[PDB]
Amino acid sequence: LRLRNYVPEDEDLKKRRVPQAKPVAVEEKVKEQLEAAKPEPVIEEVDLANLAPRKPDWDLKRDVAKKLEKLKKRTQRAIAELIRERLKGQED
Amino acid sequence: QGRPREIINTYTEAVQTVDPFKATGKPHTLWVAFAKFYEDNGQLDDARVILEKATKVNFKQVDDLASVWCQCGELELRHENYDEALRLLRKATALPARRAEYFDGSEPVQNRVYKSLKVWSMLADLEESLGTFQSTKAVYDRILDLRIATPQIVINYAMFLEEHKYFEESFKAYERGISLFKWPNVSDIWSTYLTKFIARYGGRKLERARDLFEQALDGCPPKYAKTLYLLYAQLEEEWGLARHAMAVYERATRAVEPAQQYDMFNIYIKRAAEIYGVTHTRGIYQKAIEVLSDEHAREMCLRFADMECKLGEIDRARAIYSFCSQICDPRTTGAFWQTWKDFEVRHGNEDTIKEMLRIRRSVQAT
Amino acid sequence: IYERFVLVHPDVKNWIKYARFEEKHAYFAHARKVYERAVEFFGDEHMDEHLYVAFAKFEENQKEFERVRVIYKYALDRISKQDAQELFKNYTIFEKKFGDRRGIEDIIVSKRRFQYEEEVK
Repeated sequence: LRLRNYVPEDEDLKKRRVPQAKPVAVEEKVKEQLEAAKPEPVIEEVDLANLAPRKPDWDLKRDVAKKLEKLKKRTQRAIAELIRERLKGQED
Repeated sequence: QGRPREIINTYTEAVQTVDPFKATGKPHTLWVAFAKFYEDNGQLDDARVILEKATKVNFKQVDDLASVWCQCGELELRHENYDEALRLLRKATALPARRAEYFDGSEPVQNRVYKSLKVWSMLADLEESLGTFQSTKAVYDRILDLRIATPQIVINYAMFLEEHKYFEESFKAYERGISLFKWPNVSDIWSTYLTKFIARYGGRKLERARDLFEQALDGCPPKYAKTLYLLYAQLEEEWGLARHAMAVYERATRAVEPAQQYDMFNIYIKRAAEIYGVTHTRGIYQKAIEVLSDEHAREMCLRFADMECKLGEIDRARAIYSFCSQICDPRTTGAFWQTWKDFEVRHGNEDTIKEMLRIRRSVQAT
Repeated sequence: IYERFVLVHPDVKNWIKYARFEEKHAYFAHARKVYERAVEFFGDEHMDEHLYVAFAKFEENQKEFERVRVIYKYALDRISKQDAQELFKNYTIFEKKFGDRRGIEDIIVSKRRFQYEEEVK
């Protein structure tokens, strides 16, 4: 038998209780950006990736990548079909 | 001790003499020891009769009678008479014909027990161990309708619904418990809810979580809001537009505690600093110099100007230093003038070093 | 006295106060009539979202989810979507309490569709 909500007054019954899922300190992960939160001239060296903007389409390409993965499988199939058909013809 | 008849009599005398309303030491503690003595003697039916008499008592507080009802259940658990334990708690939970308050002292103490957190939580543990899923869930439904539930009990219920793999109901349970409660409490309820959702169903149907994030942000106190802004913008970085993440970061600069806002301005600058950085942070630095206090403004002014130096915008850079010079007392802030001098030596010229000194000496006069 | 008061001061705030008073004491047969008379009286002259949010909560307590959805649709077809956000917010929470995931998303999508259409315009 398994118990999870009450806090039994018998300690012998307390032993039966299921160990409850502890949380994770989300603030600890937040600290990485809080270390990024140091006020600094973030061109700390003349790093052209900061100086020249990226393509904002990389975030768009990231969303298109998932579709491109689906497309890549179909493209690989279609390319293979042409290669199979042509190699068969070129077997002779 | 060692003289059972004397022990039995003095319990009876204690029960007769002690007024619960004047009891120094809570009266149920007598009843527990009274029942325990018979239980130690194996006289379980007499102990039950003691517990029955105990339930008839209208004690000073509901917690006294509630603790008795627990001991009624706990006795049967030790002797594995689990059906009787359920039966007792069914009678304990059993509603008055009125929709009675937990607090109305004119009502009998027995009536008030129906709301009690301890009794319902115990009965819930009984049903989950012994009985069917739907009957167990019906306890939680009553608890929610009666507004008894703590967020921990919701989290227990949520995990229970995940073990029975009806996660849609589990999300409904989180949503109901958010709707009942108020800040700060709601913060941790959101965190557990979002964690569960993002794993299985955040992959599947992303957009509902954005709206759910938006609902979570509503009225949120700044420390918890700060966490939620970063988490939402991360999700925006993981699956949405980067441009929306920047907007959420802009909210973080606005809402949060002012000293932490200065930190949040640096996050807003630094995540920009790759892609947006040269274009966007020039806007953010100007805004920050207007908003923030003199110490943080001077730090912002220098690093904005130094960024323009590395850009080569020497005319704009010296304009920022000129505006900064209004705040930089040439006596104490010598580090500012020297780092400006290091700019005038390396980038500028000897007459531009003098130009800084024309600014320095005239400001020092003022 | 409430009946007399509401006749002297016919304001939406007073009707809600009277209706909630009966509701608290569980005289639901009386409370409903107060809501029914209110939507009759105001409905042909003025339509405040405040009454319908309250009356939805009544039928929610009654568990008449079908009646609740009728109330919200009747309000949504006539009140502009830009004022109906608090209307939508309670409705979307309502569907989050008792509606299926499919039904929840469609009402949310239609709201988002309106929002994105505003972006497009």
